[PDB]
Amino acid sequence: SRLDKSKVINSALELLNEVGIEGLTTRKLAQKLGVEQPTLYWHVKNKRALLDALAVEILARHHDYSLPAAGESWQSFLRNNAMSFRRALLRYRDGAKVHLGTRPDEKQYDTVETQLRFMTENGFSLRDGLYAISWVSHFTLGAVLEQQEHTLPPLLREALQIMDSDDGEQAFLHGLESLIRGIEVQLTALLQIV
Amino acid sequence: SRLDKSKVINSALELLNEVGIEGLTTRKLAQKLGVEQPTLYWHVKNKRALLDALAVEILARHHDYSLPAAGESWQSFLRNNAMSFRRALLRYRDGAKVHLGTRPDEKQYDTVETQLRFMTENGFSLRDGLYAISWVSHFTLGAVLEQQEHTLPPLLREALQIMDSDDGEQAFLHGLESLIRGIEVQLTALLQIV
Ligand SMILES: [Cl-]
Ligand SMILES: [Cl-]
Repeated sequence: SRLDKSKVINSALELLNEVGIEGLTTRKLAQKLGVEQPTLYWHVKNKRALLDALAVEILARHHDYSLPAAGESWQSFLRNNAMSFRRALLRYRDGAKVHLGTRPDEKQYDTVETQLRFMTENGFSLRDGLYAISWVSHFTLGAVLEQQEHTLPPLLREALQIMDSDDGEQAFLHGLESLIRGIEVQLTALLQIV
Repeated sequence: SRLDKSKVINSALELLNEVGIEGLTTRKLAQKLGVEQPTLYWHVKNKRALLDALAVEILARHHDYSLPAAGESWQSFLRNNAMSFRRALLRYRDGAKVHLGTRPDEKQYDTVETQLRFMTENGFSLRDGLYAISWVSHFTLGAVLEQQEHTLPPLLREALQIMDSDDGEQAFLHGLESLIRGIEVQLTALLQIV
């Protein structure tokens, strides 16, 4: 049963959705592919290897806003990128955990390099351009991991009603906007005292 | 060998540091406590139960800045709280993952209720006071999970030198300051167009 790299990964992504990050094993993947374990091992040595491949493909398939447009503002870049990252992570079960668990890839540095060039051309130091992107990343990952994880007193109750209703999109977008404005302030200040 | 709730949890925290969140099992905890598995089961029914207990204790022991001081500014509250949360999570291996994986506790709502009362007294709606605290939380969790997880092109290189050197404290504190300023802007705007 076809053991092309593409086909292994695809069967693995399907499996990820059935069983989650814990449950997913090479033993279960071979059963799925209709193939003996030593035959799969020839192709995929371990779970670590499999997960790395998965982490790269999820972004390859869904993370479509990774490079800025022509003449785009840094603010809009960071907003579109984070929106894109977020939906790429929400696409598969435990998707955020798959991303957390893997060292970055030899395309992810090339794309991040254009991203960081873009930031330095817009007034960001380099450490600062790196930080700004890290922070948006951290914020988005944290927001997704709590959304993907989770399926008394009066005030907590009373503000619940937007905890449910919306999936987390409004809360996420409000906070992303807050974070980008804060990074603006620091940037434009240069520094007089801010 | 003493099976007090306190003593079980403490042995579990030690074990958490040895084996991490995956490795930790009830079977391994019983071996540690010098006790047969059915004897442990009387006290702790499953891993889910154990992890819940651990998640609450880590914050009970280390999260010391969970309530504002007398006359404290909302900004300073959010900054001290997040600093405190962060160090509480960095204290045990996979500490951030233990927190992610558990529904909140019947003290965590009472303390969050005072926190949210505090925010509404400082001009925050309620949904907004809740969001502000959620976002700081998300940012801190994301920052910690990437620090606890992780133990080519020219610009990426050249800004690495503060990736190492510091542990993540400077980056974290710069971004927390950015995020709080952004939340200020939105708050003080009320809204004229911001
Ligand atoms: Cl075939
Ligand atoms: Cl004893």
